[PDB]
Amino acid sequence: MLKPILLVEDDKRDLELTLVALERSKLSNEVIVVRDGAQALDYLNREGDFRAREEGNPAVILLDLKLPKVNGLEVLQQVRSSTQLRSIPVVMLTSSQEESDVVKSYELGVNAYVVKPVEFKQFVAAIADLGIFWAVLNEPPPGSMKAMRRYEAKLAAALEHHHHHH
Amino acid sequence: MLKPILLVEDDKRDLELTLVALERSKLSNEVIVVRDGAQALDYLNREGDFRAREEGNPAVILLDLKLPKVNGLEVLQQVRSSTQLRSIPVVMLTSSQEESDVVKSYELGVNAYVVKPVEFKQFVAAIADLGIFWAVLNEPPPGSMKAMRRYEAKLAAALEHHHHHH
Ligand SMILES: C[As](C)(=O)[O-]
Ligand SMILES: C[As](C)(=O)[O-]
Ligand SMILES: [Mg+2]
Ligand SMILES: [Mg+2]
Ligand SMILES: [Zn+2]
Ligand SMILES: [Zn+2]
Ligand SMILES: [Zn+2]
Ligand SMILES: [Zn+2]
Ligand SMILES: [Zn+2]
Ligand SMILES: [Zn+2]
Repeated sequence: MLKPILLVEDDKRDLELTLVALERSKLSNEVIVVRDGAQALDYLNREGDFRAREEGNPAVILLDLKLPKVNGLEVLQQVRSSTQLRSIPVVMLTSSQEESDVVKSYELGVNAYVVKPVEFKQFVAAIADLGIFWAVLNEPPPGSMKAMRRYEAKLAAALEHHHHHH
Repeated sequence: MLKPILLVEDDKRDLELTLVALERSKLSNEVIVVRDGAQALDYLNREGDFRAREEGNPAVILLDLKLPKVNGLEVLQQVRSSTQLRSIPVVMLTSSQEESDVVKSYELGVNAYVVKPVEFKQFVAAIADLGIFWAVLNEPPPGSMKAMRRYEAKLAAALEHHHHHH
């Protein structure tokens, strides 16, 4: 029932901050992390590594502009040009308020902005800015928890350090 | 999957403000309204008008202290004394900050407070104060929408006026 959140972010230090903000916020849609724009487009179009996934758009895309191989703006344009994808809400993760302002000038109907580094308060404020629907839960869905934990571990192994213990 | 929110509130003018804040916030758990503490306890215990309802606790109780017949504090004590009910998060709707402070002194583990009149911003801040889990949705669940619309209509017919049109 709950659709995933697609987090598109290469820089592993930034990924850490964004996932921690997500964990802290208790936002419970399953996170799916891809690390460049080619992988994001594969996820969204169900190709590549994602060829076998269930049909359906993510609830939200958290889209870093800084992506190797295929830039974040190319992902955003292909999303908004697609009749299938164009309805997906997007939070752009930018480097400065000036960058957010420039992106607004492209008129790609970006729904919200977070200026990096991502912190919990600004992050939740961006999600609130989307003006989409939401619901409270007593229990997180177990697949969501498993996914966050799995990424925390992969990211820890890759960065060769951890910040907390569960 | 999503559990309802139980709104316990007699005064019809206050009910209007609380439902509008809920509608505006796009919080999408189904609302269930009861108008005094006797009805609230019947809902929670599946008795009375609610004898046939599905098993399960509401996600949140929005509990007005001012209730005819059975007071809101008696509902809160019976909830916290019950091994079945005591885990339910409660937002108390109070008349002043002094009232919130007094209620905190009872040590009934009240999770959040809204000082009436309820407005959208303070309302969402109270829900955030609960520190519970939540999820975003593109579509509200249709049963939720039907329920809000149904109450708006009953409340309009009872107050003999409306404030907006859908
Ligand atoms: C040494 As330890 C608390 O990271 O298992
Ligand atoms: C007169 As009318 C806009 O309440 O149907
Ligand atoms: Mg980047
Ligand atoms: Mg009252
Ligand atoms: Zn350690
Ligand atoms: Zn680190
Ligand atoms: Zn963690
Ligand atoms: Zn009218
Ligand atoms: Zn009115
Ligand atoms: Zn309405």
